[PDB]
Formats: sequence, structure tokens, C-alpha cells
Amino acid sequence: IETVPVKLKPGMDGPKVKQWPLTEEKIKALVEICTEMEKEGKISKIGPENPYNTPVFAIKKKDSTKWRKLVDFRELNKRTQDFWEVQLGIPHPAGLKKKKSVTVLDVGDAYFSVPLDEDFRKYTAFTIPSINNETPGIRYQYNVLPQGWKGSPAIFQSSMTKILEPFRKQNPDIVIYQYMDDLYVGSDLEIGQHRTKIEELRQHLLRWGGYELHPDKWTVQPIVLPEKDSWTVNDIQKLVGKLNWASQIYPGIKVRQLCKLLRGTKALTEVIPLTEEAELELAENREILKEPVHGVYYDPSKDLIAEIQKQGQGQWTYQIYQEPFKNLKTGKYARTNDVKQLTEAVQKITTESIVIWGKTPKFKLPIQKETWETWWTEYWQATWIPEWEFVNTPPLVKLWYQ
Amino acid sequence: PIETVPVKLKPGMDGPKVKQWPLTEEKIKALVEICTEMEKEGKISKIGPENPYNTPVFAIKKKDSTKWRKLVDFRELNKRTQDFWEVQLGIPHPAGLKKKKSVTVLDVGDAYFSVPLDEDFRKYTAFTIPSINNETPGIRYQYNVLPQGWKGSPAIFQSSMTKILEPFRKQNPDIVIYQYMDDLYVGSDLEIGQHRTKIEELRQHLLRWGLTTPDKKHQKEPPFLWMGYELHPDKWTVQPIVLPEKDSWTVNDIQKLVGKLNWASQIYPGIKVRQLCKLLRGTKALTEVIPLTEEAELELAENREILKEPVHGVYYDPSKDLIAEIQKQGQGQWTYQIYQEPFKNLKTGKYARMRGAHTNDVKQLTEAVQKITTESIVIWGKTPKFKLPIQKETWETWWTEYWQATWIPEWEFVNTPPLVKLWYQLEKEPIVGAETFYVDAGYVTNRGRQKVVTLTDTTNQKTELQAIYLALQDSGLEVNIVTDSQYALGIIQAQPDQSESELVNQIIEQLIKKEKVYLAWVPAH
Ligand SMILES: CCOc1ccnc(CCNC(=S)Nc2ccc(C#N)cn2)c1F
Repeated sequence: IETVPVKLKPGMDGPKVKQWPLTEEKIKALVEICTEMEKEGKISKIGPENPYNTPVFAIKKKDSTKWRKLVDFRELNKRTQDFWEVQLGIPHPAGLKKKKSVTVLDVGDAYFSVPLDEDFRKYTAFTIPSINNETPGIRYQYNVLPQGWKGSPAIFQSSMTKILEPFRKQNPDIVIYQYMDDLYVGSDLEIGQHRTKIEELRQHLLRWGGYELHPDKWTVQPIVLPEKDSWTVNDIQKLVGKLNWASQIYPGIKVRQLCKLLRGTKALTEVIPLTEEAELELAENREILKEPVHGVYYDPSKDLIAEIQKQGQGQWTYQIYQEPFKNLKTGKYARTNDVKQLTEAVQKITTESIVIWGKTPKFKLPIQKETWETWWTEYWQATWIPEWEFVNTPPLVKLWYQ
Repeated sequence: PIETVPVKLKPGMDGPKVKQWPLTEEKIKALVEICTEMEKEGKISKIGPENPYNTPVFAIKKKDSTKWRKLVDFRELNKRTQDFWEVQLGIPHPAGLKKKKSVTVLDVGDAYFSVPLDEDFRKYTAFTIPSINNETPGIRYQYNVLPQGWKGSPAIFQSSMTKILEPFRKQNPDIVIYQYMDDLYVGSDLEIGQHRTKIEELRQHLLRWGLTTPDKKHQKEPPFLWMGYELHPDKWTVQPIVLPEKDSWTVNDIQKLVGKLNWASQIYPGIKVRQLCKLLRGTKALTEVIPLTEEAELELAENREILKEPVHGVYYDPSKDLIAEIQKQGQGQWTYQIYQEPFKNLKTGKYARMRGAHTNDVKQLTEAVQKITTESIVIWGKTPKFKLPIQKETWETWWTEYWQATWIPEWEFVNTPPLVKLWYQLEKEPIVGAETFYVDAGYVTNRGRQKVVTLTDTTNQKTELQAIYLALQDSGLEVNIVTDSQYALGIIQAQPDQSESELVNQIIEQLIKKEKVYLAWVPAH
């Protein structure tokens, strides 16, 4: 019943983010949902005295005709004080990322129970927009712990472990990790035996009031060289270029013998037999590439970056690093349309990041803000939102990944 | 009455303490009278010598009227008053409206005065009326309601209004009310008399909270000349545009014209400004007279034509899908119009935005699509079904190819020349038989060819394209070009068909000509 006084970081003020235009459908959906949340005293209309705003969105649930309100507290969270989550502040189980199979649960609703510090409420302000600006826009602010704010899982943490210690004690063969509104449940049991233990938690959670990841089967898609019958000047050329680029990572890559096949302005299609001398160079470079560069360790105090490339035909590639070239992971994704796909990869990549390091990475998306801002909510399903940025991919990069 | 909105000063800061400018004994009197009326009605109330705070007050005469009017300066106060959510900036575009049988707008009287002010703030609104005699009163009052000229008055007022309106609205879903400063625009498909009736229910309902409205005999009804457009309950157009028949054109004249011209485009299709718009090149002064070019004259004359006959946009019929059509009005220029009923325009418009130094029709047309979608979502809360002069085969090809990902809504091809197409494609594989140019300012081919040149006033990047150009130049129908410039590569790999750089446009020219072209990149030294 008492509220833990939360505060924004020093000097910081509340977010005044713009609200991207929403389709009629979406608004209606939000109008229904909020009207309800209001009746149940979760939220409340606000006066003009409140100048703050957070973007709100309506997304459809996977395998459900129901809509879910997604508030983009990205900025609010950003300017929200830290909480001592060092001492018994979870933190992150190295075991999970390998616990065979894992299911993700949305416990957001659990927050609706705890009331939110009144002095902080004003910052949760958000608006349900209106078409063609016919009317002011419905304004609200949360009274309870709001789903999506980084303060929620914290304040609830207490009561949360409380409600979980039993199941934990009961099934210590199960890893249970919480992230914002999500609950990552990992185990090695057999599928049928898994989905069951999950339901046991589904209901053990109801006692107080739908994914299917496979962490163990993830791998670092490395860089690869063409391996062909005959080698034309062009091949060599491209081959050398790629090699040249990769050398900045793996220093043991020599191209000497390969560049010597290029001496001379031959015709691009002229076939060049590989002089044994060179043939071994390839062999070597080829072997140096069989594994990630040595000494790439994750640093919790540094931002986790994510770059995706549109490989083509519904294929994409990404890399997660904190420091240029020093990739922590590298993978690919295969299927729709570009956007749907892109949003899927994004969500998938975030999930992994969470599961592995416990943080959402910062994506560099190869799209146009307007487009993304238009359809992302059309296929998005997660309850969190990574930070993104939009960029133009240099043709060569995409080449070096396949 | 209305519920008070709690106001506060920005943090740290304190209320405003400003000296009252000197006053004319004639004014001193005029005010005392105005500020008595206000005190009597309760809008303000004499305060004590306790309140230090105080903002200056002035006296003015109603423009082209003979009497006295009070004017309080709240600049300082407003610089000390917290920020509010604040009114909207975005107004409803005509084409977004649904046709209404009848519409009438009401001017709200003393709305700000008919609205209370948070007591804990009332003090901050303190001012003083100097007493004539050297040693006399010089009375101090403070506002009780919303002060005209004060920061939070609009927001609060509007906000309050919305609260007041809530009920009525609730039981009159048929009625559609729009809040706009001190005007209430009401529309309904009610039968004339029935309409005029609810208008009376409203007026009273407003009076319930002291809100006074204008009387029917002196109200305001269609045509409604609103923010640039002439609004009729059935249709809408822009307020008639008269093109000056000037003999001598100056730089402002043009800029002004070009601007008014742009305005029209949102409804008058076919308006073009290019020729006018290159009359502004190298201009040295805002008053320079530019003699009109022949095509400029041709254009102006052509635009007069389109403007001569008033056209109309119709309202949004939420029952029918929205349809969107685009055409290429020229290089960089695209035109589009949105209708629900076959050519029953709700809105039209152009698109000349070039996103990047280089581009192709496919890319640009897509961007046009995106621009429209956004717009539509805002006006009709939904995305239209597009009709495009491009084949899926054409689109989907460039699609897959491009590195950036893109998506165009449900759309239908429309064989309406000109059709957007790709003038060329780079060969996916080096060409067997074709000569191979290795460009670095010159080139060298597998066939002995050479041509090292030097130049004047060049850019590092410019030199690179130069080479390639020369390569295309001197080559035959099928070329393999090899280069180290990753720059030039990205540009061409984009297969642009238009650019600002003439050079590039030339190269493009070459490319469209070739039979087959293989562009390859290679490392530095
Ligand atoms: C001058 C137009 O004022 C308005 C602007 C925005 N909204 C309203 C409320 C009702 N609007 C709707 S859906 N209908 C319409 C239709 C035609 C006209 C005219 N002439 C005005 N409003 C207005 F009446």
C-alpha cells in the first residue's frame, strides 16, 4: 500500500516525446483498453498542468485476438534513477543461455497491483491521439506500476522473488529470469515435460493473481570464403578484397601469393590456376576463419551494438559487438515483406541479447525512419523496445557476409 | 462552475515583481473603472499590501473605436509559469472531414474570464492602479479567473471546455464539435430545424458555466472561409487565387507567387512552378527585377488557366475505401490525387523531394508512396490502396536488389504512361569477351588501351567517376570496369537514373546505352 519514492536522475526532467500518428484501428483499440484501465483505477485522465508525454502504441498478441497496449517508455526509463540492483539485484544467470529450451512469459499485469509513487506519476503521461486533429487527445498518467518502465520490475522485484522462491525451491532444475515485463523460463527437460512445467508456473502464478526459444542451438555464423572449381581473375580479386578486409580482424591473413596472381591487367574472366604457393595461403586464411577472433570478451559497462544487413531474397545478417570489429556474436536470419522480416530479426536478436547478456542491444537498422515508424508496430510483438537508429549500408560490407 | 487546474511557477523561480510604468491621470481613471467592473463581477479582487508580486498594466483604445481598454503585461509572469501541455498546432485538413447537413460556429464570450484560476497562483497575477493624487491609494488587485495574455490560459481554457462539452457530446453522438481558440464549430446531419435546435441546447449548456455564445441573428454560418480554404457543408476548395498580371517581376513577387502556387497544388492538379522557381537563380537582392523567361511565361499563363475555374475537393466518406494515384509529372516531379469515388478528389498534391544526391524513379516513387501513406494516416486515419505506373515485376526486381529494405502497401499497377522503369542493370557476373578497363585520371585495358589525363578544378571523388566515365566513353557495347573507388561503386551499384551531378548523369547516359556492364571494386594500393 505504501509507495517507494522514485526519482529521475539529478537535474533530469520528464519526457516530452512526440506521438507518432496511429491508424484508426489502433486508436480504437487503445481507447477501449484505456477506458478499462481507467475503470480499474490503473490510469487517470490528466490536466494541462502536465506537460509530459510518452508514445503509446497498440500491438496484436501472437495467437490471441486481443490487443496489447505498448508504451514506449524508452526515454522515461532513460532518465529514471538507478536502483541498487548490485547487492541481490538479480543479476544475470550464466546458466540460462544454455539451458536447452526456454519459454517467455508476460507478467506485465503483475505490476498493476503495486501503486506508483504519486510524485512520479506525472512522468508516465501519454496520449491517445485523434484523427486529423479533430479533438484534443485523451491524456492519461499511470497510478500503478506501469508495464514497460524500468522502475516497475525493480519495485516489484521484492514481492516477485517472494512469489517465486517456492517454485524455485520446488524446481531448482529450472532457470527463471525476469526482464522488465518478460519472464524467461529455462530448462533442459523434454518438450512435453517442459510445456508442462511451464503451465505449472502459469498457474502457480495465477495462484497469486507463448514463445519457445532454444538457446543451446545458437551459433556464431563466421566469415566464409568461396571455394570453387576454377578461379577467374575476378574471383581472385573479390577473394582478395574480402580477405583484405578480414585481415584487420585476424592478422594472420596473408594475401601475398594471391595478389601475385593479380599482377598484370588480365581479363576479368581469364582463369587463373592457383600456384601451389598461393594455394596454401588460402588454405591458411581459410583455417584462421574457422573461428571467432580470440579475446573478444563482453563488457557490462559498454553499449551492445547490433547491425543488420539485407542479404537478399529474405535473408539478413547481423553482428553484435561493443567495439568495432570485435563481434560478440554474428548470425543470420531467413524468413512477408522486408519490414515484417526486419522487425522479426530485430525482436529475435534482442531476445538473444537479453537471454545471453541480459541487455537489449542498440540496433542500426538499414531502413527509412518514416517506413519503420509506419509499419513496425504492425508486426511487433515484444513488450520491450530496443533503441534503434537508421543507416545506409555500404555495398561492400554486405558482401563480406553471406 | 469549472474545476480549477493547479498552476505553479517554474522551479526555483519566484513570482514577478515589476514596477508599474507611469500612467496618464486620464488613464488612471479609465482603469479604476474597468478594474471595478472586473472586481464587481469577481474576475479580480483587491488585495493587500502584503503581496510583493506585481505586473504592469496598460491602457489602449479598441482599434478604430473610441473608449478605454485594459491590457496587462504578463511576459515576465509567463517566463516564470510552468510549461503546460499546450494547445494543438495541427489543424484538421478539409479533406478529412465528413460532409455535414448543417454547420454553425460559435464565438465564446469572455471564456478566459468565465474560467477560474488556481488560488495558490492567483497571487502571482498581482498588479496595481496608481492613485491620481500624490499621496493616495494606488490599489492592488489579482486575477481570479484566466488572464488574457497569460501563458496557461489557452490550455486550461480549452481543457475546461472539453470537460464542459463532454456531457453534451455524450448524448449527441450525431453532433460533431470542434474546439478552436474561442470558436466552437458544430456540424450535424440533423434536419435544418432540428439542427438549429441542438445549437440552442448547446448555447444554454454553455451558459450553465457562464459561457456566453453569439445570438443566431448575428452568428456565423457557411460559406466558412477557414485557414486558406472555402468550406461548404458539401465541398471544399482553396480561397480563389488571383495571379497578378504584372509587367515587371521582382524577386519577392516571384517567391510570393511560387508560394501561393504551391498552396494550390493540394487541390488544383497540374500546377507547375519549376520554370518560375529557375527565375530565382543567382538573384542578388530581394528587389531585383527578373525578366520572365519564355517557358516561365508559358508556365504562368498555363497556371492562370487552371486557376481560372474553381475546383473542389469533396469530403471523406468513411464508408468508402480511399484510393491513391500517382503519376510522374516530370523528372523529380510526381503528382498524386486521393479520391474515394472515381476521380471524386478529396485531395491532390505534388512530390519533388529528392532524398539524396542520386536516385531512380523506383526509389523515388516508393518514397512518394511513403510520403502519402504518412499524410493519409494523419488525415483519414488509414492507408489508401495505391494505383502505380510501375509493374510488380519492375518493382520487385529493384526491390530484392537494393540493400535497404522497403515495403509498399497493397497496390495496383496502372498502365498510364509514362511508366517507371529501370533504364539499366549491372551484369551480375563479369562479362566473357568484353574488354576490361582498370581505371585509376585514366584507364588501362586487357587489350592494350590506355588514356592517362589531367584536368583542372576537380574533387578526389570527382576524379574517380571521371575515370569510369572515360572507361564507358571509349569502350564498346559490353564493358567490364574495375575500380578501387568504393564511392563511385556505391553510387553506380544503386543504378541511379537521376542526379544533381552532371558528370554522374553522363555516366548514367553511357550505362543506359551499353549492352552489358560489369562494375567491380578492388583494394587500395
Ligand atoms: C470551418 C470548419 O470547421 C470545422 C473544422 C473541423 N471540425 C468541425 C466539426 C465537424 N466537421 C465535420 S466532420 N464536418 C464538416 C463538414 C463540412 C463543413 C463545412 N462547411 C464543416 N465541417 C468543423 F465544423
